[PDB]
Amino acid sequence: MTTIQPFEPVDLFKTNNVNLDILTENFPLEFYFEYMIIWPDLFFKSSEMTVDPTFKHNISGYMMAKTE
Amino acid sequence: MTTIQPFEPVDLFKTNNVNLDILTENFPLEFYFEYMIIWPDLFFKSSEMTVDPTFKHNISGYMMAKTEGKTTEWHTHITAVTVAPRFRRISLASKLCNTLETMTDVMPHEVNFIDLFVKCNNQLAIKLYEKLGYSVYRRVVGYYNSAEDGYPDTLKKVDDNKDAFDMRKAMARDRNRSVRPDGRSHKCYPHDVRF
Amino acid sequence: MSDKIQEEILGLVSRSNFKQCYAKLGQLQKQFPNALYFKILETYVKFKQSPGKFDYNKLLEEPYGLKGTTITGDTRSLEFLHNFFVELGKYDEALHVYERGNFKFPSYELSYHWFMKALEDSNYNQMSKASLQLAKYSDSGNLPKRAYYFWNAISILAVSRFQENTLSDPKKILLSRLARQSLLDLKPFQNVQEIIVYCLVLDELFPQSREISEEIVAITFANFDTSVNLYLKNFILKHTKLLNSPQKLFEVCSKLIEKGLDDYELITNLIDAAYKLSKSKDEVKQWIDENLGDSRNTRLARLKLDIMYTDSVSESSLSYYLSKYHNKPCCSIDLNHYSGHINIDMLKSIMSKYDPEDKDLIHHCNILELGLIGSDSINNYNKFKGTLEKKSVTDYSSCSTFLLEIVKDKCKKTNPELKDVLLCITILENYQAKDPHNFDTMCWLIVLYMYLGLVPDAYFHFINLKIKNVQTDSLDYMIFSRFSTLFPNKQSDFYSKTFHEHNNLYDTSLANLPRYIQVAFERNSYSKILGMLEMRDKLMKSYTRWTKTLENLQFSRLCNDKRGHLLQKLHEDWRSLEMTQSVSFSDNRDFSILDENFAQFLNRGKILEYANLNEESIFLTLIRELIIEALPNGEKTEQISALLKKLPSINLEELLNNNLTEVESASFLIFFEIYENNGKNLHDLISRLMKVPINAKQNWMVSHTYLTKMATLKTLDSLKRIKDKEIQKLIKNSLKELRSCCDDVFKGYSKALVQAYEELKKDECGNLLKELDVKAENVKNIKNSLLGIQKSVRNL
Amino acid sequence: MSDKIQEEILGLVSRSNFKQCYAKLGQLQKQFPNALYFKILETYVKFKQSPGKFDYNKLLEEPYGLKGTTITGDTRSLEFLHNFFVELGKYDEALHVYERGNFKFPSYELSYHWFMKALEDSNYNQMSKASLQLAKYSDSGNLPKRAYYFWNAISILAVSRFQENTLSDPKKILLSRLARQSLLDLKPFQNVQEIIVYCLVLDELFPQSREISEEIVAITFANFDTSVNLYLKNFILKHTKLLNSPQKLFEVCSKLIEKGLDDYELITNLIDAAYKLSKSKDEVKQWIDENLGDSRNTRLARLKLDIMYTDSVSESSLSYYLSKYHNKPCCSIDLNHYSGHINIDMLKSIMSKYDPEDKDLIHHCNILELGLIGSDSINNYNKFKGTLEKKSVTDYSSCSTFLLEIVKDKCKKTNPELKDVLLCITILENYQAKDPHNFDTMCWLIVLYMYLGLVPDAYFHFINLKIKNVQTDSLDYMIFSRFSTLFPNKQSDFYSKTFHEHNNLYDTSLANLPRYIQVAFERNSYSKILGMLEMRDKLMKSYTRWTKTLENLQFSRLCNDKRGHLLQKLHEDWRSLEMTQSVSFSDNRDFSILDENFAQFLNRGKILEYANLNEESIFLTLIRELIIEALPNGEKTEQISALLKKLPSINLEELLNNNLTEVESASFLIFFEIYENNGKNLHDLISRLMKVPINAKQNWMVSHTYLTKMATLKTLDSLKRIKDKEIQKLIKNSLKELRSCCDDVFKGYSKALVQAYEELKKDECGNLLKELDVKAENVKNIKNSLLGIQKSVRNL
Repeated sequence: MTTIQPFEPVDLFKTNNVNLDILTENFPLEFYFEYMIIWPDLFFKSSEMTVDPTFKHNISGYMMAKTE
Repeated sequence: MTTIQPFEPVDLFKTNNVNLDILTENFPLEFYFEYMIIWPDLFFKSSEMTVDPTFKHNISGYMMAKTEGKTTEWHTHITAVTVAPRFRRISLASKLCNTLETMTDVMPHEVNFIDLFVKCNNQLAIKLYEKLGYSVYRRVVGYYNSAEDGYPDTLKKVDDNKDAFDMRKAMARDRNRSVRPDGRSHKCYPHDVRF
Repeated sequence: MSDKIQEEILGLVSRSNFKQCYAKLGQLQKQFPNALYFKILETYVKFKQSPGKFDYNKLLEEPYGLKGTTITGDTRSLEFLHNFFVELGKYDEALHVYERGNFKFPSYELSYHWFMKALEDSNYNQMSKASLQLAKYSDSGNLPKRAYYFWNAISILAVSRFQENTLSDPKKILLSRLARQSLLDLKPFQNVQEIIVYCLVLDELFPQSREISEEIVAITFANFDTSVNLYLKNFILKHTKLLNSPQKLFEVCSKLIEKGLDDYELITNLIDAAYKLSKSKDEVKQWIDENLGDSRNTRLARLKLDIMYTDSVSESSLSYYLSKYHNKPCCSIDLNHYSGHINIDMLKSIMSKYDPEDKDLIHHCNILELGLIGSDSINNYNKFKGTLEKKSVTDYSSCSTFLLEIVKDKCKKTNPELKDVLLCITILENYQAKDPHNFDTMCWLIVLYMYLGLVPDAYFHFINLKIKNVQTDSLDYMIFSRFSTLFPNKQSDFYSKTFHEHNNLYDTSLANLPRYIQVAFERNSYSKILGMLEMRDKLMKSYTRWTKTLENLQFSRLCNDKRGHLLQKLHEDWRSLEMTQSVSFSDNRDFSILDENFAQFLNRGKILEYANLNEESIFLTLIRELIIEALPNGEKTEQISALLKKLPSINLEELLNNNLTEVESASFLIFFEIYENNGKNLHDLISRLMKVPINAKQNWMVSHTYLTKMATLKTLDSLKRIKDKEIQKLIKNSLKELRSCCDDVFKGYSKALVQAYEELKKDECGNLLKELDVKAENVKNIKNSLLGIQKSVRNL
Repeated sequence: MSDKIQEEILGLVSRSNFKQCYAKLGQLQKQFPNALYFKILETYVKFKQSPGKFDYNKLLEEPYGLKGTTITGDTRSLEFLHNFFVELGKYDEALHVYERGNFKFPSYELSYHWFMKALEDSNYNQMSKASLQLAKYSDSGNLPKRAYYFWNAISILAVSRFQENTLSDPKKILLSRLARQSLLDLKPFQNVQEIIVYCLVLDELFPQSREISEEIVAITFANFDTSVNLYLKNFILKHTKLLNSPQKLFEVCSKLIEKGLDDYELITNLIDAAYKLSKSKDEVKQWIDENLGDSRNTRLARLKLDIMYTDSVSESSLSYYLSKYHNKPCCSIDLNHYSGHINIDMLKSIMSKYDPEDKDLIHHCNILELGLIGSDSINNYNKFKGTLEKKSVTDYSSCSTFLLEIVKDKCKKTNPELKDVLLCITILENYQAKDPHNFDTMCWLIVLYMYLGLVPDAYFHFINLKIKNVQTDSLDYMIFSRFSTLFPNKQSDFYSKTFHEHNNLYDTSLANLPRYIQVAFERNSYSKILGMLEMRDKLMKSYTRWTKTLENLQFSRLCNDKRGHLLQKLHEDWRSLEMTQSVSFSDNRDFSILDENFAQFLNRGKILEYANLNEESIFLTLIRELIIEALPNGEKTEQISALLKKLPSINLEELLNNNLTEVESASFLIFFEIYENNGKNLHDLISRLMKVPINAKQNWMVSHTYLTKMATLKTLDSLKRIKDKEIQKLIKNSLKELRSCCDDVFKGYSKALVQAYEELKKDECGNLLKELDVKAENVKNIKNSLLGIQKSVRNL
């Protein structure tokens, strides 16, 4: 059951089930913060309402985009 | 006489007597740092107290490993083994491998087995690894393929110059669950080695 | 958005299109009146336009200096001020702004940014203050407060090892007390990494304290109940010896030995302990054998026992060791350590009792290296050369031991004859042709060619060594020393591919270290950090790192290549060294790869004069390079003025001849005379440079003197400040002969080798060559490489 | 220069300085006779001196209002006229001066200042006009002319989304056509942001057109050759469905999945398209498995395939999903969505077939949340409580759901007994000690302590949630609802640190939003602008913002603090709300954090009665604050008369009793009677306020009823217009009576809490605590918290 939510800085602790993927890049903290500062609305996550947040990480994916 | 010492980051300046060997890989500077950072305690060097460090590097070799997997597949992986030319054929290479066994069979690691990948053509390493009680678990087809070789498309064509042996020693805790006598017949793709 | 402007303003500054910049910043300043960041930007644009017109004090010191009252919490404003102050060499002000920024606007982020910035700057003091600020505001951080106290201790640890000169005697005790107490308050320790740092704090900051050694032994011994750690092994052994407790030393070694740790350091300290415990020799010997069995150490343990218990090695312990090791390559090393206690005739008798079938190649090598029989390397090689065809292609032949013995003996001569240098080369090449992976003979072939200046064939050899990564720091000196005057070929793979690739260590890996350094602190890998701290300091100061850059500046000068970019890195590299607050160079060159006494060899063996480089020679070359940049402006710089006062307070001319070649010294003196004296004495100085003889007997000096002459005169001819006619008459006239001679020298050099070949064929050289069962190689191939080298010279 | 002059006049103007103001303005008008600015400043000084003496029509409306003939292009005169008209509530006149200024003195600068002012005032109609003038004078601008037509289109979209009530139907059609035509003339589009704005104009302003849907599908489909954009994904999926073209929907979903987008919305629309194209179930399944592999979404795609092709989920698809997800938290959420198509006995059969070792804590939580077995939460908690000791400290505990089922069941009762609430607290405190970061149990603890009026114990948990920034708008209702009457302690960190820091969102970040929206326009970040406008509107209208402001005014009366700045801010915030042309409040509170069916829980659960605030309750509280401010002058204000006319047309006492507590309603009627009727019935209303019962069974209402009476009576005792000596004696006697009963009220409540405790150790409560292995803590903590509240209340 997927809802689309803003990506918050503290969600970087909750992305290991996405980011342990061999093709997914784990950027420096500074690079995630740059996207959050410049394009706060174009950094968002898919969250699964089927997964209790307390029990495990409910982030199923994310988008990082910019306007230029 | 060989004493076993922690490998210090600066020892990479003192490993030329080890690393000019045509078969020993000088990994990127990034790569050496990774192993110490995540798994500092298993990254150690063999030192000769007989060799004066003021005049010559006393490092006779060093061991690079990682621990991986979960539950039944929790194991230590032997990534690289080298011994300075002056100290070969005197069973130092066995000692480092045995030194892992004492170090990984106990807390905090308590690994179920130790594995390593060796080229199928490396009869010298193969006989060495067999002799300490490691057994071949499977043959990894195309493990060492270059970008030009591409991904192996079929398990039927095998090349002892290009395939690697998945070589395993089961710990007593594993009850030989992770080893098999017939593993030389079992073939897999490089992507099927996952932990 | 902050970033997007910064490149654009700097990119307009870098093109000197200043005029629009103030409009754009003014447009930003109307939009953002409160952003200090843009006010700092205004100063930075200001300074770049006319440094001597903008008052550094009025615009920077009062707002931002060591007493600056204008404090901002904007990380971007602080970062830009820092980089500006560093660019001015105001390294104390550069990090002072962060301390004041963090003092006025304390936050986890700002405390973290300050720690990271101080980390880049090698300011080991500033981490210790920065680390403490994180601990207070760790509640918003991602690591437990406990980590930051260890970070402070490691920062305190870092200062004491590398920056002790920065600490007053009262401060050291205070930091020593602070480090220990902050770690005490975190007990019990959670992991082995924490225990090591506490042990590290105690051992180095409280040396020789009886209580400290007792505490470390107690905590370390208790950890060995469950786990095995080699750092705790090292800590416990040191302090238990300091405790002079034979009982505890035996207990410690026994407990560690029973765990399966075959260690000679454990065995010796076990052996040392038992004697003081009056344990019988046989009791210790059996106990070691029972727990460790037959190993290299345990057989040698019998020898150590014999010396410790009877002051002589007994025949029984030696023979038992020798029974398995007499024909192992480690044998000579093991026994030479005990040479002082071993009767040579007793050893000689045993080595002669072995069967002729067991007296293999390695057995004879041990005989040779032990000095038990006179040198018979010629006959031994001929006896054992037949092993070369049966050994693995990847296996190293011990036959090199015999051939290198010949090679060293000829090379120990203070002044090797041209025939003598070729004689070694001829011997080694046919062996390398049979032993292509033997680096021992290969390096000498490498070394011998460079002395003759025949770089291309040695480079043919270097590529097979597959030198990469850290080996470039320790091994490149054989071929990248003075490259600008040995082989100035920009199109050769030697420079374009090999030299370029070897620089990646210094240009990319060195830059990358802080990000790796950061993670280790966050990953609590503290035990490696202090060794990890060491690498960078050596790497900036690395003899190879500095030499290659300075030689490349001369090479880029000789080739008339653009040097504006090259100097900027040099100034950045110089600034990076200065911020460390300890200006020195680090000799990382591995001379031990060639010979065991090579430290003795360097000062006496002309074979390595081409590689003879010291700190003084490195420092002198830098000053020459820094001068060259100032020459077009013709002003004396405080930077040069400060450095020249750091040179030894002697008359200049002796210092040069002691660290530089005669031609380099004569060139060096010339550059000062325009800089210091506006060039009054160039007429005599140029004449002296020209008089320096270029003779066919100087080997590598043939190329070196020619190209040093070429590089100097071209630089002067390019120097638009020289207006005096008659000096200009000589400069262009001097160049004119230099181009003319370019071929006269090379033929004489080309002529000289051929007679040496004829010398080699005859007399002592040829008769050994018949004895060697090796036949002299073909002169023309050597001639072509020289005539290739000669071809390169004309095209210059 | 101007701003210092304004500050000195206005600086004087805060005091007013009428004589010195006129002397200074008279000098400035002599120096600058043509500067309209100093004449406008003189009119403002006049109005501030004696509002009712200056003819608004003659001095402002006739020269500068909607029919004004006095037009200026001076930006300072326009900004000061705007701010003056806003202060007068003349919002149409405020931006009209810029429109007239720009008509007479057209410039890029004046059009840009007008656009920026219209953005600050939320006047999207005037932003649309200003953007067309920017396009007309763009040759002196920093952006290409095309940008200002996108700014016009976004302004028209903002009017249509947020201010549709301001548009007549013919004007709506005209603006829609103008927006579409102006963007059509700019093809080809230069970037994806321009395509997004064009698609937004088409989708929102031209609903239900087939031609529009064909145009949006054509432009979006071509962009997917080169890029992947999530806005274009949403447009193409929406409009391909509206076109009812299964073929085109299949092509779109396939192309995006082949680009590597695992998206369940793509997969579901692909399945729906494939079914309509008569593709076989196995073809669609195989194509999904080949292009996306094994994911949560592809396993759930098999359930969607079973539903679309067979109306029921098969055992094979369900067993395949459950094989990886039966012990994943999301499992119950995933299957509950399909509950109408899953056979429950089949699901129970599959869930029971797993090995006892694979039936982990999660698996048992999923069984409970799926309703497959009766509630066995006590035995399930006892089976898995040993996992609390093994988890990472930072991981949240699995067993909490079992305890939250028990707490939710007890709290669903329409009137939970004091023992049932203390039982829930005792269970949750003992659990929170073992799972310290579990925010679900921490949120329930905060709400249960707040229901008891134990604000210090609620605050102890609330600080551990680390609520900051935007979360303060959605979560602060849990502890700051009615704070002026629950815990009036100004010296506590609750108010001095937490409440003050939490206001920075409204005082700093909200005030900065117009700037960030301007930079979004300038950077062409067009896709976010309408959402940034909505975010600003929601924060301006926030229930939490307005409630905190009104409660702080009441708290400042209760503490005898200065209120002039808070009242000034209330009037500025109210004018800012009136400028939106849609005076309403926005409920941004996240109630879903406590339960999913929370909306049903608010209507039934007395547990959140303290936080039960609606738009009418905020509006009535605002009217009460404005009444209290007007009381000292004794004049009826047009503002209060306009606000009272916006209330529902019911009896005022019925309206109050439906939206406020009985004591809040009685307090309102008291202030309203003084305002409307000069206090004729004030004796009976004060007597009614005193009759509102303060009983020990009322929980949070004990402090609330006491402090609302105290705040009312203290406000009356300060009111100089109450001249009747009998009424003044009544107020003082009621204050004395209320202070005298404080200790007996809080001692009565303390005795009730103690008794309810002792009941926890007995019967059903004692058995449940024993079954859970939960110790009833010491009542001492409760008693101390209530005594701290009692001391704070008694000191007023």
